Amino acid sequence: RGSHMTPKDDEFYQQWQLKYPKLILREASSVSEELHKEVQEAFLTLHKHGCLFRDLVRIQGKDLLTPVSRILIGNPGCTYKYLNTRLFTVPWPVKGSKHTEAEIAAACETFLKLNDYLQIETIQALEELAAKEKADEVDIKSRAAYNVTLLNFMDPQKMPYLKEEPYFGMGKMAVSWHHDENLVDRSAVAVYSYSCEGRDPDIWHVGFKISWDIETPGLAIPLHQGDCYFMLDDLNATHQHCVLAGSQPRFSSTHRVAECSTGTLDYILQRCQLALQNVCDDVDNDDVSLKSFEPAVLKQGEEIHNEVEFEWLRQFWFQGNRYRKCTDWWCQPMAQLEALWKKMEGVTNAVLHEVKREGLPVEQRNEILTAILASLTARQNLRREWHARCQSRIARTLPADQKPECRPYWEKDDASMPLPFDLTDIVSELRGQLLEA
Ligand SMILES: O=C(O)CNC(=O)C(=O)O
Ligand code: NI
Repeated sequence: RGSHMTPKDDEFYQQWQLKYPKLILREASSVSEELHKEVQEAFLTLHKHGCLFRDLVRIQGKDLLTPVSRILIGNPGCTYKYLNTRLFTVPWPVKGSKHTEAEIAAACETFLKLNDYLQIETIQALEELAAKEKADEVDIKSRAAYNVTLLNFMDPQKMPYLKEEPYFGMGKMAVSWHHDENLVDRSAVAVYSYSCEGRDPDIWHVGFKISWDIETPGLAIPLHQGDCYFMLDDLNATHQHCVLAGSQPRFSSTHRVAECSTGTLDYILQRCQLALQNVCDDVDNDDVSLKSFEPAVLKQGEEIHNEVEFEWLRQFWFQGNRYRKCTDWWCQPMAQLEALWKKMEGVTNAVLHEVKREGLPVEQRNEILTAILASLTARQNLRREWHARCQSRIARTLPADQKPECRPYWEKDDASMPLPFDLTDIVSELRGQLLEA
């Protein structure tokens, strides 16, 4: 009989200490009045401005719209990827940084100082966690250094299509069992929970279970207005969590140390520069000339081409143009990444021209093909996929406000583009060439 425990159970606290000690609870009374007020107003102000969107994610080969509406706020340039969906931050006024609106801007600043507070609290609890055990400081710091927060909202009246928690009888899930993805290893998660206005169905909870385990009773922690909780250290790997919906509207701010080593603007721009190092860059025009046809440089060039195409452009435009409502931060850089990408289409075309010329001895030609074939095939496949993902029956359900675009995309007739969008014919011919005997 799979069951769960709440504070009403005799064994709840002992079971908390024994099998969920890296979960920590900070009651609303630990956070100042003024911060509570400011943070709640910020939630209401972002909601009023319609800044929260259910995400069209992908899970086990299926297109699925998250019951919760969400918004990512964090360090300018930074991204958070989950369920094959890359969220772009609406930026908060971090040091040394004209893109958002008055009220919206104010709300970001507010979640910034909320971030400062939780980070200090996270550091305290981690120091205490280390002090308990055995009965570096830089590790701690880095594992409390929240660079983003994913805000969640749900009005169970307006979103009643909630699944039943299937293992412990926790009732309705606002967010189903999961691990938070794309997180720096052993990094903490801090959560401020704002409700309006077995377990009490009417009240929001966060649920926890041990991974692989539905025999250990799950824990259901009641959240009220301003209660925060923290997942410390490896809790997020060793356990799964969910959100059990109550009956009133509720928000949360989930601060994370996103693992953005390949997930920031500066990083992708640097990779684009790396790739274009192989092109004569005296002038910006269509006659792309390449400096080298060394297998490794061409492989890299085509790989980066794929990276900016599908991890940045197609992602951004698939959700888009939707965070344009809250900010114009990404307009210019996404245009730039597209200009850099269009050049890479020029580069690919120049590689194809080089393989397709008379003088090239068969041996070097085959070198080139082998270096670029994996990338071009991944290009065709990821293009089919994204194009389908933009045209699914549920993408088309979304308002024009959030209509997914399949950009960049062009027809055959389009003279402005050197290569067709569909590479089936090209990839087929390269395969045949490599098979030539
Ligand atoms: O909203 C909460 O309390 C918990 N949030 C999540 O688990 C999440 O969005 O990943
Ligand atoms: Ni989560």
